[PDB]
Amino acid sequence: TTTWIWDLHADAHDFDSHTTDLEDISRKIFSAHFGHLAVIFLWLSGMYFHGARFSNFSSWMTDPIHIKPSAQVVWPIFGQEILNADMGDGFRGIQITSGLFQMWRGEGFTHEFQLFWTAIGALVMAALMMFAGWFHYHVRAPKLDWFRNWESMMNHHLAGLLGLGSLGWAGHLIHVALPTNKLLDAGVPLEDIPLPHEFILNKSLMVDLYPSFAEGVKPFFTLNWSAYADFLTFKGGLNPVTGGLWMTDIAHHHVAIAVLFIIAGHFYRTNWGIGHSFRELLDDARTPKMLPIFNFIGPVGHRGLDKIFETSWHANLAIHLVQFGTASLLVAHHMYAMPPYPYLATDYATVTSLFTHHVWIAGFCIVGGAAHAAIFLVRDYNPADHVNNVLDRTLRHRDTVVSHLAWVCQFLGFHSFAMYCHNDTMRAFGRPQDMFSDTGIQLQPIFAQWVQQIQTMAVGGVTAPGLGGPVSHAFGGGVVAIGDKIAMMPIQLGTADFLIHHIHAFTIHVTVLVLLKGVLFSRNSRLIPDKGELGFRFPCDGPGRGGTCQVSAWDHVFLGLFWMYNSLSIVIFHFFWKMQSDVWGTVGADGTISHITGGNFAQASITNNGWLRDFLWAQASQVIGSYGSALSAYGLFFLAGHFIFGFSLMFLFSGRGYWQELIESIVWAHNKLKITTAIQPRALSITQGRAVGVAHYLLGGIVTTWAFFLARMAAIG
Amino acid sequence: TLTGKTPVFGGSTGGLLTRAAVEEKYAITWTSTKQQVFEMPTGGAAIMHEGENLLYLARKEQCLALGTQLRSKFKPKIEDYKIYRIYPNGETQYVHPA
Amino acid sequence: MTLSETQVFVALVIALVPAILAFRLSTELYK
Amino acid sequence: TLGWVTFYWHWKHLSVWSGNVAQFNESSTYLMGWFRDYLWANSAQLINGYSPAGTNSLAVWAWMFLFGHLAWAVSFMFLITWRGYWQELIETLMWAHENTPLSFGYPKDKPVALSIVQARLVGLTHFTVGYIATYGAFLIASTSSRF
Amino acid sequence: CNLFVLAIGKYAIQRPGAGPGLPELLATASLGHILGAGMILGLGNA
Amino acid sequence: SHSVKIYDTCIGCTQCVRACPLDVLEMVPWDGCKAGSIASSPRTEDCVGCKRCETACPTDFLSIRVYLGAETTRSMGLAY
Amino acid sequence: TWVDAYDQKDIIQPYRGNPELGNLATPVNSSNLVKTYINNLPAYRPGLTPFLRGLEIGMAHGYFLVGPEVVVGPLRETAHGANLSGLITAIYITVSACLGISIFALATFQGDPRGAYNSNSPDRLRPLRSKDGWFQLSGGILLGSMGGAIFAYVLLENFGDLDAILRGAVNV
Amino acid sequence: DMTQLTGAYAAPWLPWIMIPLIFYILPFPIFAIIFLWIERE
Amino acid sequence: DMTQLTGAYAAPWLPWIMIPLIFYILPFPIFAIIFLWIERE
Ligand code: F6C
Ligand code: CLA
Ligand code: CLA
Ligand SMILES: CC1=C(/C=C/C(C)=C/C=C/C(C)=C/C=C/C=C(C)/C=C/C=C(C)/C=C/C2=C(C)CCCC2(C)C)C(C)(C)CCC1
Ligand SMILES: CCCCCCCCCCCCO[C@@H]1O[C@H](CO)[C@@H](O[C@H]2O[C@H](CO)[C@@H](O)[C@H](O)[C@H]2O)[C@H](O)[C@H]1O
Ligand SMILES: CC1=C(C/C=C(\C)CCC[C@H](C)CCC[C@H](C)CCCC(C)C)C(=O)c2ccccc2C1=O
Ligand code: SF4
Ligand SMILES: [Ca+2]
Repeated sequence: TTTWIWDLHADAHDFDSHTTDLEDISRKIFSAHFGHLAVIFLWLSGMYFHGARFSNFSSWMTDPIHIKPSAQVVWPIFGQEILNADMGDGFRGIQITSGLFQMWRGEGFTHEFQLFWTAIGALVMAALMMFAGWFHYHVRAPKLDWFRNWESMMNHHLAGLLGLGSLGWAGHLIHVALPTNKLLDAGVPLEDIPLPHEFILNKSLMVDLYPSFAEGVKPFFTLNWSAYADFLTFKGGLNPVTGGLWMTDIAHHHVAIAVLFIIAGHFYRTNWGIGHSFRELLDDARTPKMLPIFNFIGPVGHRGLDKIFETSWHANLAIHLVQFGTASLLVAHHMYAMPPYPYLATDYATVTSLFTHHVWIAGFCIVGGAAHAAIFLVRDYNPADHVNNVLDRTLRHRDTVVSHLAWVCQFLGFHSFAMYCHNDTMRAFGRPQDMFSDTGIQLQPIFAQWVQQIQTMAVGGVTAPGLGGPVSHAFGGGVVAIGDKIAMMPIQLGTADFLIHHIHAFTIHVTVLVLLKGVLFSRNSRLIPDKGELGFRFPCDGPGRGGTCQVSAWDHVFLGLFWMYNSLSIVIFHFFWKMQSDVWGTVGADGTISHITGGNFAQASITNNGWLRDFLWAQASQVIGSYGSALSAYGLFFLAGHFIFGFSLMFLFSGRGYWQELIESIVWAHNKLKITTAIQPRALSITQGRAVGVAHYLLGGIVTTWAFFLARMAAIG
Repeated sequence: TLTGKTPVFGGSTGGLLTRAAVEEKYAITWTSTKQQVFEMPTGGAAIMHEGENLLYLARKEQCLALGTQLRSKFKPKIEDYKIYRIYPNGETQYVHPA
Repeated sequence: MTLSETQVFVALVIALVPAILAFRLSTELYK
Repeated sequence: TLGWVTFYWHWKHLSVWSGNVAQFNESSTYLMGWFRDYLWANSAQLINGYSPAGTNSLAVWAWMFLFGHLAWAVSFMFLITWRGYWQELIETLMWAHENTPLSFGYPKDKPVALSIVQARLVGLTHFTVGYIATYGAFLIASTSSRF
Repeated sequence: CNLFVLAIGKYAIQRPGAGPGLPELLATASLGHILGAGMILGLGNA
Repeated sequence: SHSVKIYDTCIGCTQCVRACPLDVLEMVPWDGCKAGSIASSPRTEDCVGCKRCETACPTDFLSIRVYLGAETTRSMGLAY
Repeated sequence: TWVDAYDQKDIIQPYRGNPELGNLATPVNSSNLVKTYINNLPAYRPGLTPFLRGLEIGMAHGYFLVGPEVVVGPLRETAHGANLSGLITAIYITVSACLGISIFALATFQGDPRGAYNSNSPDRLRPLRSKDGWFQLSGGILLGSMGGAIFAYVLLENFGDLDAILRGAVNV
Repeated sequence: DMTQLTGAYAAPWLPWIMIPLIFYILPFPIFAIIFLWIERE
Repeated sequence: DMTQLTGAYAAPWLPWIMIPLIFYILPFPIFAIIFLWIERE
């Protein structure tokens, strides 16, 4: 039947679904990770090759204020060469929003052969990854005690991967990227920029940019580190030429975290007696050894948990996908407010796209962390290992956890969203004094305003005397302007910011509620006492007990994907409106700031009608008025994303029993004309129809926001 | 009329409720040859005793899912489990095996 | 100048901590 | 289907009544023309029925417009999420009520999730109410404010 | 130097696994260079 | 309660009795098939309606049919 | 590996010593501080008549329910209007809640009740087990919450003279 | 005329009392009557 | 200033409520709690 075709592509990469031997499972995982590294190196080879061959990068490096970055040219077939837009400088292409040019300028790239030899090195190292995956599987695969050496793996990845990676990048910053960006910010044209090996061969050429280099590596070994305080600086603020962070703060950052990570890579005991072991740290976290505030975790505590990490790859994937969500969320929030690349903060199409991308990467990773947490509890969890420890006691009060979470989701939905419905009703009545607003009933976010005042008072310098400028200009300080364009200014928080932050707290808590109830009730419940015996992924247990549709832990990941999408859409909508309204814009010749949407977030974002009219209706005029221009691919992708959203609701709202009885009549008509095939035509399964419906829903909604974000910012940003 | 040690268990939030005292209750009794860990149908791990056990549960499906685990997850198998239905007046009816 | 209104409210909130710790010392000393 | 019918009747007649019957003729042959010139262009005074600039006589139709968008979205909860998600959530709420002090109420009828057929009907009812209150507010407010 | 002498004077007291000796000397010398660098820079500005 | 009907196409493979998580079904001697036994449903007031027995039936069409009837506390599967 | 589990002392115990019950004995539901406080609240205080339970519950509740509409309600621009709208809000909530208490008792106590008010129910948290206890609690909550609301109304309507009392301005 | 609800029709006190009666005075007694009808045994 | 109790310090409404609470609102509940503690059997 046709179900075998869909089941084969779904049974592809789960390895314990075959014969479960952990050493052979761990070897297929270790060599597939080499293959995914070869895919990343092949994709990195493309971005450096298209940056070296199909770009305006040498033209953009002359004057990065008035030149738009392009790195994709389009062939002249079917009339599709209209998308090759003028970027300035006579170059016709597609305006890229990834920010590769701002990344390459800060790293020290100056020509299009340096990007070429980086593309060759990524093409070489991709072939080295698909040899190491062949060698460490088909020739000399390791065995299970090598995979179980946590203390050696933690020591080698803290000190060796992160410590030597950022120390080695601090070598590239100090000897290549600090002189190249110091000459560029002091206005030196690119014929006169020395090639980056001449800052090492001609050592005297770095002496006049940094006089501490004449005194050599000798103050480092004698701990006279204050001699170096002109290329490793604790400045803060932004560069007034580029808008990026100070490159001497970036170098001293990657020096200080290098020492902190190499120190961290000596914490664990491997072969020499010195260090902590993972088992002794976990077997001691229990009563009576903990604090008396934590007496509730009981006498076993964390004692049975090391057998999880001995046996379960899914449980480690659950933690690591969560922390890649934590890292990518930090990358989103910290790179808009402390922009680390030159001429990044005033490229508004790039700041929009970089925040939105790394928010969405983080939200899929968090759902995957909850998905593979439920796979561990169904497949890998053995209850004999966990008697009265913190895993067993969590499963024994799951009714208190879910019902307390269900209450706080209802509290947050009333006391965030229903206050917008209060505000919609009060404004329609003509009672603006009765609204939750800065001019009505104020809800000042006083704890976030207090932190902003602390973050400003810290630099001067009550608690951090070492800075000159602020950590970020979003906290306080002043307006940074690059090319009469705002790079970063203080972001004022009012009643509109109190309300949208409690919307975020509401939509995250519900997304936790869908995912945590799926994990905590994955093995059994009061409804299905043998739910773990039915598997991780199954449609239901029949129409009985009232109806048991979507009880499986897979279907909670299915519902959690919609709620993650609903949560992160409001997050990027909060970002896109507030940056256009209160941050981005133009410093006039008068001295006054005229923002993009003119400061309308404080009064219009407090109702649903203002989000519909002033955000959704007003700002989508660029994407719907793009037909017959160079932004017309965004206008086509805008309607294409609307199509797949409506198309997804056929799979989500219907069931396969209709479609199987519809197929028998078309099977009948194919049999009357004698053209039957052997593989028998089946409707999709109940889980396949849910997986297709959620994939097309998320694809339809994200492509629509992507076309709306990028058509507006490529026109007016 | 029902003999057995209660399994070693710290209690949970998935156990007996108001329905167990006012409508009907269920008890599963089995003998074990060793002290070993089983999974409760209400969530969590309990320790059965060597010899005769007795566990009160809320639904008949929870007792039969426990008896399925006793027959399938332990070597040697535990097949001798008996399931009773207890009414609020103390009237106990032997329902499995019938 | 003397204290501000936020300084007085900080002292009132902090003083709940020895209020709770004196309650648990009193009930531990005995009934 | 009746959406496609009444969209065509309204956009053809809004072009005839305004004298701009030509503008229907180039724009109705591609789907962006329905999106830009019928849906987006005629929403302008409807969603300005109340604003920070004030309120006017289209405010009940602007409020019903969002009301219809809200009922259509509540519909998707009943149509995408199915029963046994909600039935297991209600057991935790039945746990929480029985073990909370000072909550003297107790349900005479045992709380269960809505049945499989019922929430297809409840989801279709919110879909239909959300369909008609949205377009009915848009049909009144776009026609009566242009004429 | 005086922090390195402090490390060999108060960390033959703290360590359960001593001798796998050769490498807890290298640990005690490493911590002396860590606490030495923090105190020299700490006393460098007082 | 629900209604569980066993039809005379039953080959007596005992698979519906093994599949039932509520112990509704048992085998009685029949002399109407080769196995000499047929399924019966004596304890149908304990049937929750999960239709696991119909999923296990190899006869085409099924020899066991569950008809969802009046909802009781047992048939709704309520622990509260 | 699991044999010494459940041998050391734990502050989390099975509820009423029964591990088959669907609850746990925690510091929040079973410590001596929270048991002295909760069991001496007027819903649970031992020996009280059902009416006096209602009167203390009402007087506490009607007093604070005047509050929100006085300060943030639609009449808040004038003092006399805000106090009246806060009183009417507390009156309307009280009548609605006491109507709910009465129709709960009329629906529940029909023969042997189902659930927590059955004769076999060991529900310590729901001890008002007869319908005449519920109707006396309904009348107690009505009279107490009406009295507590009109007490808060009289204090807020006379706030100018009450502020002058508490600052000694009446001694001039 | 423009500051509050008035009525220039016959008996303008009728919506002054009927809308409170229909919408927030009588519904809770009607809901209570219907509740006792569907719970009685 | 000279006719009534005022306060030229931060939060002058605090003695306006604390002295009634400490001295003649809370003592009779505290005396009743202590009385039930020393009479209970
Ligand atoms: C009657 C009796 C009773 C009682 C006592 O008595 C109660 C209580 C409880 C407690 C314990 C808790 C907490 C509270 C809160 O916060 O929440 C809110 C709520 C409210 C506010 C509600 C309340 C109500 C009151 C009490 C009464 C009132 C009445 C009126 C006033 C009268 C009127 C009458 C006329 C005729 C209309 C709860 C809850 C919950 N609920 Mg539950 N209730 C009940 C009822 C009901 C019903 C009907 C339903 C369906 C709708 C439900 C539902 C629900 C859900 C979802 C949830 C949640 O989440 C929560 C929880 O769990 O956490 C944890 N629930 N709660
Ligand atoms: C200091 C030595 C060292 C370094 C640099 C690494 C680095 C890595 N290991 Mg680890 N590993 C080590 C020691 C080390 N390991 C030891 C001693 C053990 C046994 C306890 C392991 C057991 C282990 C397992 C089981 C797995 C890894 C994996 C990984 C990768 C992490 C996932 C990833 O994609 O990273 C992000 C990638 C980067 C940050 C880019 C830099 C990485 C380069 C491209 C690697 C190749 C260059 C070269 C070999 C490293 C520099 C050394 C050279 C100068 C001599 C990363 C390449 C995972 C993997 O993906 O395997 C393929 C994995 O599954 N390691
Ligand atoms: C490092 C990250 C990582 C790793 C190693 C795994 C690995 C695994 N996952 Mg997990 N998972 C992850 C992240 C990861 N996942 C994330 C981020 C999510 C949230 C979405 C999940 C949610 C999840 C679920 C719900 C399930 C798994 C399952 C699995 C297992 C089998 C996968 C398979 O066969 O699919 C093969 C791959 C496919 C079938 C490709 C389909 C992917 C989408 C639908 C298409 C891509 C859309 C594309 C981007 C849009 C472009 C459209 C355009 C081309 C037209 C395998 C162990 C399954 C399992 O069997 O566990 C027991 C399972 O049921 N995962
Ligand atoms: C903080 C805290 C808490 C809480 C508390 C609270 C929450 C409070 C409340 C309070 C309140 C809530 C109060 C109330 C009061 C009331 C009153 C006291 C009333 C009175 C009344 C009266 C006096 C009246 C009278 C009358 C009548 C009856 C009739 C006629 C008329 C008149 C008016 C004369 C606790 C303990 C938990 C813990 C610790 C801490
Ligand atoms: C999850 C978070 C929970 C949110 C809970 C929200 C509940 C409702 C919030 C109202 C409480 C605070 O509301 C606070 O009330 C006062 C009194 O009206 C308002 O006061 C303001 O408007 C009123 C208008 O008459 C004026 O009298 C006053 O001069 C002015 O400052 C404040 O702007 C507001 O900050
Ligand atoms: C539409 C729909 C179907 C029908 C969808 C089907 C049958 C999918 C058919 C897709 C295949 C891939 C069509 C193409 C067939 C051949 C692969 C064609 C070959 C073409 C190549 C040569 C390009 C379901 O089966 C279903 C099941 C459960 C819930 C909802 C739904 C649902 O909504
Ligand atoms: S409707 Fe579909 S998913 Fe729901 S119980 Fe029936 S077969 Fe299962
Ligand atoms: Ca007002």
